[PDB]
Amino acid sequence: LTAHARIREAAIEQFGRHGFGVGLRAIAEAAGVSAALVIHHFGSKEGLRKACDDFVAEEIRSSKAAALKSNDPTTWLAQMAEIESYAPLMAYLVRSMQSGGELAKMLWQKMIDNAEEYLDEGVRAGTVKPSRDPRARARFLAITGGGGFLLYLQMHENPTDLRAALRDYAHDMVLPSLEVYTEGLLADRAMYEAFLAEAQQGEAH
Amino acid sequence: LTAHARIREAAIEQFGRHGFGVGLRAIAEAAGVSAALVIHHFGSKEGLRKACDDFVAEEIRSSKAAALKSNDPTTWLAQMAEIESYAPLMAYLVRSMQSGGELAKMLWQKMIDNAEEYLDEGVRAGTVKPSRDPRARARFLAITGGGGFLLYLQMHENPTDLRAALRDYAHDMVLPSLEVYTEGLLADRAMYEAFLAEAQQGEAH
Repeated sequence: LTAHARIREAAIEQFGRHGFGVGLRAIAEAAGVSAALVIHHFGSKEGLRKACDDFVAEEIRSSKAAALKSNDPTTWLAQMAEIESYAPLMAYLVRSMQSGGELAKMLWQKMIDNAEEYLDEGVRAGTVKPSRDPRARARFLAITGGGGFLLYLQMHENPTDLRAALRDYAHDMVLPSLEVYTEGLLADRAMYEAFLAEAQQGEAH
Repeated sequence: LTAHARIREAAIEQFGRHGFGVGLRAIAEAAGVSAALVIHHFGSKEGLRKACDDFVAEEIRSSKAAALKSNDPTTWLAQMAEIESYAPLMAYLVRSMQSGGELAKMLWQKMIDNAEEYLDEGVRAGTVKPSRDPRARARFLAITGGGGFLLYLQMHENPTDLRAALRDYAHDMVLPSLEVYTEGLLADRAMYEAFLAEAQQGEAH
């Protein structure tokens, strides 16, 4: 019960730090239990990777949806306090794209589905504007939002002190994002109108 | 004169397709000239990489600034027609982050500076809203915008048919981006206000 979780916590730290070829012996050890107990809980190395994948998607879906269902900003500020505590996750999350094995591709797909889900939750709660194509919107925001942070750390000073990186992202990125996501960027619907027209005619014939 | 350019064109295609360990012999050959002529124009393999870096930054700065200085949308639609023609560039551009040698880090930094420059140009032209921190805004938009597309191709069906990928990005991404950049995303300045306050007090003491 707490046993499942301690093992899962451990694997995320190990897959984060040392990658996937890491020792299940080290995993059991970090966890502080037998290698056998680990196999009973997760079946294979694969079964453990997915159990970590699944969990990562859920920890951020539950975190985003929380921030989006409340129009109480103190829950956001509080949330941004603990930003450094997501380092163990993110670490794992980056190994996933690097080790871009289809097990990884199946994750971003689930995270995308999770983005649609909670953006809609927030639309319903009134924190986020409704969209003309929420599915597309979710996709766009996940690719850029996520691919954004990925790029942020490759170019960071210390690409492994995820705690630092996350702090520096919060400093660097939070404010201008909120600006663009609250005010927009373009000055009029000029270009939006244009492209829409080019596509509604494209749909017509 | 056209000689400099034909060599530079060739290196971009070769560094794009086969990476940086590629043969300067192959470069000269693709270009259709002697290996010696190539060395006269570019000095070293390094001097040629920077001459390609420089050029890539400029081809998109001149392309973005063009779209931003005009409030004529036909120049955008026309620009999005030729989207597949940027494949040779982008290809090179992705090798750059992969081969994340500091020669690459010095490029994203220049591209960022170029983003500030032409976002401001567009602010001046009235196509883009002024910002509270244009520098931060430029950064954010470049990290996400670029890191976005990078992520887009890793997860694409055929991560090497850059012509296809660019077509699919235009299809997938263009419309929801314009939506978010024209309408914004958040429903009120609630969260913007909150964070600003948390930072203007932080600046105070």
